[PDB]
Amino acid sequence: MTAAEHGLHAPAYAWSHNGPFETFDHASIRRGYQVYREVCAACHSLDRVAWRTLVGVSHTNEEVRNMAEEFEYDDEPDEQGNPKKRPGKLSDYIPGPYPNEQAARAANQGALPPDLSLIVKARHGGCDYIFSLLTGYPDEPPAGVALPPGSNYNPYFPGGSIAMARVLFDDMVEYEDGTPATTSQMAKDVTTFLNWCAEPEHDERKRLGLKTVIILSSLYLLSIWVKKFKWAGIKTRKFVFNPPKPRK
Amino acid sequence: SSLYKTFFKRNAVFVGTIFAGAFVFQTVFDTAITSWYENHNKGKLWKDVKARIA
Amino acid sequence: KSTYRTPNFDDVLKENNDADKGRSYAYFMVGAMGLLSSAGAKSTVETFISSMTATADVLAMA
Amino acid sequence: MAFRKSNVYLSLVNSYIIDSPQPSSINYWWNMGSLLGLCLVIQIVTGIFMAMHYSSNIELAFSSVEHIMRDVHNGYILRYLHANGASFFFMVMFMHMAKGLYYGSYRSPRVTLWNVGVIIFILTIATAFLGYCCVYGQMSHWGATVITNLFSAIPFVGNDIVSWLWGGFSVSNPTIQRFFALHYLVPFIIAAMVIMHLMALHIHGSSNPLGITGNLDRIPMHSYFIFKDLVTVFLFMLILALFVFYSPNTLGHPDNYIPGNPLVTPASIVPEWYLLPFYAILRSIPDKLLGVITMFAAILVLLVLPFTDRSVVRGNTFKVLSKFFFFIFVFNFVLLGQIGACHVEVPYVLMGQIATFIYFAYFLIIVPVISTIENVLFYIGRVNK
Amino acid sequence: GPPSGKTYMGWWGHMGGPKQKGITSYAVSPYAQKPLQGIFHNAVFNSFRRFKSQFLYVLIPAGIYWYWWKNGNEYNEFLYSKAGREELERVNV
Amino acid sequence: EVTDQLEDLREHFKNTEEGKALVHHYEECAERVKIQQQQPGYADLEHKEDCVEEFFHLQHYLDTATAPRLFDKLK
Ligand SMILES: CCCCCCCCCCC(=O)OC[C@H](COP(=O)(O)OC[C@H](O)COP(=O)(O)OC[C@@H](COC(=O)CC)OC(=O)CCC)OC(=O)CCCCCCCC
Ligand SMILES: CCCCCCCCCCCCCCCCCC(=O)OC[C@H](COP(=O)(O)OCCN)OC(=O)CCCCCCCCCCCCC
Ligand code: HEM
Ligand code: HEM
Ligand code: HEM
Ligand SMILES: COc1c(O)c(C)c(C/C=C(\C)CC/C=C(\C)CC/C=C(\C)CC/C=C(\C)CC/C=C(/C)CCC=C(C)C)c(O)c1OC
Ligand SMILES: CCCCCCCCCCCCCCC(=O)OCCCOP(=O)(O)OC[C@@H](O)COP(=O)(O)OCCCOC(C)=O
Ligand SMILES: CCCCCCCCCCCCCCC(=O)O[C@H](COC(=O)CCCCCCCCCCCC)COP(=O)(O)O
Ligand SMILES: CCCCCCCCCCCCCCCCCC(=O)O[C@H](COC(=O)CCCCCC)COP(=O)(O)OCCN
Ligand SMILES: CCCCCCCCCCCCCCCCCC(=O)O[C@H](COC(=O)CCCCCC)COP(=O)(O)OCCN
Ligand SMILES: CCCCCCCCCCCCCC(=O)O[C@H](COC(=O)CCCCCCCCCCC)COP(=O)(O)O
Repeated sequence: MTAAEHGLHAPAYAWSHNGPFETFDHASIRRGYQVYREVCAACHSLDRVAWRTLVGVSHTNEEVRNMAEEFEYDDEPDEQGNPKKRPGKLSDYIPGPYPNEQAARAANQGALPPDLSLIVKARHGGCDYIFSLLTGYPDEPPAGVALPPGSNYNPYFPGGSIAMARVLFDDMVEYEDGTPATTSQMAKDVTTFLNWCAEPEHDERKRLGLKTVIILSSLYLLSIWVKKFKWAGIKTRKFVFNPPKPRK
Repeated sequence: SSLYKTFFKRNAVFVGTIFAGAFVFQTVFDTAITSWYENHNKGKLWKDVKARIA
Repeated sequence: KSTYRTPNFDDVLKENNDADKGRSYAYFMVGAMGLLSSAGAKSTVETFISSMTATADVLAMA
Repeated sequence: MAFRKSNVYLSLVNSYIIDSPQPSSINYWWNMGSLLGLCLVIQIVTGIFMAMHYSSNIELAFSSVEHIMRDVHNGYILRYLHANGASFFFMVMFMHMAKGLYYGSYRSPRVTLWNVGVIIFILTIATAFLGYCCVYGQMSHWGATVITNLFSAIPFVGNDIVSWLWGGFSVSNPTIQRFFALHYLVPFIIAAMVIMHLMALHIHGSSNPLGITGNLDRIPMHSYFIFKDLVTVFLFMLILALFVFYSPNTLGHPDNYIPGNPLVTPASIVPEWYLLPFYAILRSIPDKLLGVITMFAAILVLLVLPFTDRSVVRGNTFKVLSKFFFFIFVFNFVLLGQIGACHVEVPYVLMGQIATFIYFAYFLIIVPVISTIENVLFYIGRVNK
Repeated sequence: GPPSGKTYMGWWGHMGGPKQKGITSYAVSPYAQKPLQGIFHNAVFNSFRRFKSQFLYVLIPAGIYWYWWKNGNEYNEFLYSKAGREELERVNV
Repeated sequence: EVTDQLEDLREHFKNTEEGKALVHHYEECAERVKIQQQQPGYADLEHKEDCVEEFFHLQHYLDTATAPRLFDKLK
């Protein structure tokens, strides 16, 4: 394939959760849900993330019981069988912005926007690509490239032509803790947040690994010793041969 | 020394020291590896982010 | 050479046998491998046994 | 006599894992047999505990795998032990059939051991393909399409086996539901073919890396090779515990987290790594009928190896020329894995045809000619006349 | 029980090797010798001796195949460039 | 007051000795392409030269110098 039809290689950024002993930045997920809600909750579902997983990770218990009571879900019907709605609770999933697939295609010129639950594990590059996609839009595409009407250019998408327009502009959100909301500051924060949504165990998967590599490599140096202990009678055996009397 | 007679002689008290030595190794090594893992990541955990919300 | 003259084992023999010590520098390192394999086979059982317990979304509906 | 020899059940434990006379000079490559026995139990114990949460319908296949990894307690441990402990099945098994090729363990009297080897190797390629198809990702749906469309090239019985496998007209809810109940089964055929694999071994014993008889200096299994097999158990559980906890999605494909959608083809449609060198063989024949046969004869050419090895000494240990050409083959099986993961472009369409010829001229040309030149050079090097 | 065929391995006592005679074997108890007495001078000096013999069979079969792979993976990226499209339109055609 | 952190570095690295030597290649393509795509009979051509290769060279030099230099500036 040509390099254009392959996408540009997303580079190696210095994420705060790379390395084997590091965890997520839980002040960059709380600032990364706010950029999800105020920017890409318009056209991206998050249909695998329950509301209860945000409790204790980046929001308190009352901040999620006042974020799920903004939306409305289908209650069980009443005593006459009419359908009815209820405000949400902690056991429900984050509701997508479109009711079905055809409503999603109709609003974005045919292109179905993918659900962002596992979008960092399902792309070649991980969060180094999801970050560099959002900041990779040139002001004008290179010469000779004929874009179809209604497709934006950025090189990091495989093919060159993407359907999402350039969406992150400077100071479009106002963070709670007083952080300078630039384009790179916002694109780092969702890309940490979408990394959390696809890997909610990443804090505890890396500290169960610290228990296991410490035990199962001090169980391997010990088992080298007990092998060398029990085989010391065989590795230092001595054979002498004096040939017998040939008269027999 | 006389360490052999009390501990390693009877196998009923040798393996009773393995299990009583693994009951202390569970509680201590887990707390020692949790209190290092959060101290290496001081400032990123939710227990610290909840303190910035003043 | 006769069969009553044992060959040179001197490069591997200890300088002092003391069978209360040699059976204690070797039952330590067997007992230490048994200790981590009892703290390591608790976690292997407790991983699979606690997998069958009440899952996360069942506990949310309690 | 002792109770370990007098009981009806313990006499099978005694004669196999306790008093089995192993040759004293076997090196660490003989530990791959005990690793595969451990790595089979991990694919079964973490299969039952993962099939208590798996719904097999096509609408709830991929959504229940995410139910395992997010909702079940230690579900991330159970799945990543199963997806990476299956890549480690095919890496110990590839170093177990390469010990067999190298040390001459296919020759007589152990031909009935090699043949049950190739049967277990077939039922594990089959199991790792059915289980990959139970996750119903975009590489798992579209992998089941390209593999099971190959059976529509069998002459005059083509379309009626494919439409019998699918249970319909394409890969659908009748297919994933039967690819789970079949995939649950076959590891209880492998676990009863391994018992048919230790029986063919126990009548003649293990070989040893010199290729001479081991009946002179035998040592028992217990307290000598129990604790030698315990060195590589704790090493296998250490390189697994880096690929489960610290880098779990390195061996897998990223497209498998896209849900299975039958209306969009992915960019590069490629099965998981270990089935890659059997995919650059299939894809190198520019025909559909011969491509199925050449892929199926890439496993059944392992049976002509006892009858094409013309060397009169057993194993490659004391041979120069047939030790070089072994590693020419081993670093040809690796290249053939890389051509299977590249696109069908020039010059990979020619590399995959030369490196398929070298896979099929090792067993049929290079071995029965080099192991004849070596039999003459051993003779005329000593016999002066 | 029923009999079985001839094998090439028996059991303890009738293993079926040749009759040996005049070969005597001494061994010392492993509680009386130091295990791992020679981890050094074997990890350094003996492990080089094993590597000196069996490396020229694992370098030339990996030097032939890796030079072959790198000379095609570099050739693939030539004809899929702007410079080698005129060579591409005659190879696929 | 504060602008974007990433475009502070790309304009910093498009003025070095290598960044200026690569935007001169992109300006040697995108000037050649423009005087080519104003020629009569341009739309009915078998292939049109684009500057995706020169742009991919420039965009690879920039993002390999701002890959480890960026994330300290982002709070
Ligand atoms: C990726 C998925 C892998 C999953 C499987 C995990 C297990 C992989 C095992 C691979 C293997 O079995 O190779 C064995 C290889 C040949 O063994 P040999 O009998 O010819 O050497 C006698 C040794 O001195 C015994 O020495 P000894 O037994 O006295 O000491 C124990 C030794 C154990 O080492 C190992 O098990 C292999 C790492 O302790 C150490 O020296 C380790 C010190 C850190 O051991 C060697 O010594 C290396 C020689 C070159 C082979 C290169 C292997 C590359 C594949
Ligand atoms: C369907 C058919 C399946 C076929 C399987 C295809 C190959 C799968 C790859 C498995 C790799 C296994 C390598 C071979 C292992 C068995 C051979 C062996 O044991 O090596 C021993 C060899 C010399 O040892 P000796 O026995 O001769 O010592 C006596 C000295 N008097 O020692 C040596 O010479 C060095 C051994 C170095 C091993 C190198 C392994 C390379 C692994 C591939 C790397 C891929 C990434 C580059
Ligand atoms: C912080 C903001 C956003 C993020 C992180 C985000 C994330 C993503 C990601 C990861 C992709 C996948 C690209 C790929 O498949 O390679 C994508 C595609 C898409 N996004 Fe965005 N998005 C955001 C904002 C928006 C908004 C506001 C819209 C509104 C219309 C939108 C519409 C789309 C569409 C239509 C696609 C599909 C494009 C295609 O398939 O070609 N996105 N988005
Ligand atoms: C030799 C034995 C086995 C091998 C090599 C094997 C291999 C695999 C592989 C490669 C996958 C795909 C994982 C992924 O890519 O996500 C898989 C999935 C699966 N396997 Fe196995 N498997 C074996 C035995 C079993 C057994 C005995 C069960 C028993 C129920 C089982 C249950 C499952 C299930 C439920 C899945 C789908 C869920 C998942 O993918 O994690 N497997 N298997
Ligand atoms: C589930 C898979 C397998 C299991 C559990 C298994 C088990 C074993 C065990 C325990 C041994 C004795 C240890 C040793 O000699 O290394 C052995 C030996 C052997 N296996 Fe496997 N095996 C498996 C797959 C295979 C395959 C796929 C092949 C060949 C295609 C094979 C061929 C052999 C041979 C030739 C030997 C004898 C080697 C010798 O004694 O010199 N096995 N097997
Ligand atoms: C030649 O000398 C030998 C040798 O004789 C042997 C045996 C081995 C070892 C090889 C093996 C052991 C391979 C054989 C493998 C099997 C027989 C597989 C057996 C595994 C199973 C049948 C599956 C295990 C299933 C269970 C334990 C059932 C219980 C499981 C569950 C999940 C029940 C859960 C339910 C509740 C209520 C908790 C060697 O390695 C070896 O060389 C040294
Ligand atoms: C180092 C790893 C440690 C891990 C430990 C876990 C594994 C423990 C080992 C368990 C035993 C494994 C081997 C089991 C096996 O192969 O035996 C099956 C019967 C084979 O019998 P035989 O000894 O070949 O015949 C020898 C005979 O004397 C005994 O034959 P008979 O008993 O009659 O056969 C029964 C077969 C029944 O089949 C049918 C058709 O009914
Ligand atoms: C079916 C699964 C097949 C997997 C293959 C496993 C091969 C290795 C098994 C080793 C068993 C060890 C028993 C040794 C023994 O009984 O000797 C006993 C005592 O040995 C010991 O106490 C060793 C300390 C305990 C080690 C515990 C290891 C547990 C890790 C198991 C990991 C694999 C499941 C007799 O030893 P002796 O004859 O020298 O006196
Ligand atoms: C995967 C299996 C495939 C076939 C392979 C068979 C290998 C089986 C290995 C099993 C090892 C563990 C068996 C230990 C049992 C020894 C006790 C025994 O035999 O004593 C038996 C009694 O056994 C029982 O009561 C229950 C046996 C159930 C075993 C269920 C696992 C009595 O022994 P005895 O021979 O002295 O009989 C005297 C008669 N009055
Ligand atoms: C838990 C145990 C489960 C039960 C296992 C034991 C009971 C199994 C019964 C199996 C009966 C059917 C087997 C018949 C095959 C006999 C042919 C044979 O042994 O020839 C073998 C070769 O076998 C093979 O190549 C593949 C056998 C795989 C079997 C797969 C089912 C050659 O036999 P042999 O070495 O005696 O040759 C003498 C030379 N004239
Ligand atoms: C029964 C098949 C299981 C084989 C597991 C081999 C794979 C190695 C990775 C295991 C990780 C899962 C355990 C874990 O997460 O624990 C982690 C700790 O790591 C360990 O202890 C690993 C020690 C493994 C010892 C192996 C002995 C096996 C005996 C089996 C007897 C039934 C987490 O423990 P925790 O939940 O914090 O108590």
